[PDB]
Amino acid sequence: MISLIAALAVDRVIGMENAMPWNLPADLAWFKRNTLNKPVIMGRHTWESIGRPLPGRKNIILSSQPGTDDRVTWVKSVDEAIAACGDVPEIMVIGGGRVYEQFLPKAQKLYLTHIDAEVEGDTHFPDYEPDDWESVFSEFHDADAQNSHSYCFEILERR
Ligand SMILES: NC(=O)C1=CN([C@@H]2O[C@H](COP(=O)(O)OP(=O)(O)OC[C@H]3O[C@@H](n4cnc5c(N)ncnc54)[C@H](OP(=O)(O)O)[C@@H]3O)[C@@H](O)[C@H]2O)C=CC1
Ligand SMILES: CN(Cc1cnc2nc(N)nc(N)c2n1)c1ccc(C(=O)N[C@@H](CCC(=O)O)C(=O)O)cc1
Repeated sequence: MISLIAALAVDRVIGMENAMPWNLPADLAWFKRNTLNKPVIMGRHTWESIGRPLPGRKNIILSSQPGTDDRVTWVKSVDEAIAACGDVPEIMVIGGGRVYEQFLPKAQKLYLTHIDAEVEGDTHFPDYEPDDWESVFSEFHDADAQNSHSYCFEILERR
């Protein structure tokens, strides 16, 4: 199965200037929890933001150009990215916006972090029909000294 995992501020904002307009270590800990020991597919801009291989995950980077880090797997198309995951129970697609657009129609599950931040984005999560998805999990958290916004984890499954 293919899953997307993403963090969305108000109005579907996911990015601005190749960064995220928030700083939420709790969301990174949820991201780690839900991606560990699964292959992760990401776009080249996202890979450059991360800056190193994510431990405990096969890291698969989409780019039309030859790879520039021998520690990770580079692929030139959506089908090659999926093939590189081999036979696993769950492939995780971790961004950015261009990659989410391509994989959303193939996905059966969404792991969303809804961040209560009103911030400008240049990159937005794709729209999709809410009736197509069933919410199966929610977990609310208030802001705290390390996470300046409240946020709510949610998992949805395609109906
Ligand atoms: N809030 C969140 O959950 C997340 C937010 N983000 C944010 O998203 C933004 C980045 O998104 P975006 O700019 O869309 O970039 P992406 O990270 O999606 O990377 C885009 C690049 O990936 C490569 N690529 C994508 N699809 C294909 C394909 N089918 N075949 C070949 N190469 C492909 C291309 O690289 P090349 O140019 O080398 O061909 C393309 O330029 C940033 O603001 C980042 O912070 C990122 C991850 C998670
Ligand atoms: C830029 N980027 C992409 C990123 C960031 N937040 C996300 N948040 C969610 N919910 N979903 C994503 N796809 C997502 N992707 C990053 C940047 C750093 C780390 C990272 O350092 N993660 C550590 C965890 C650090 C911590 O646990 O507090 C890990 O091992 O996964 C992950 C993704």
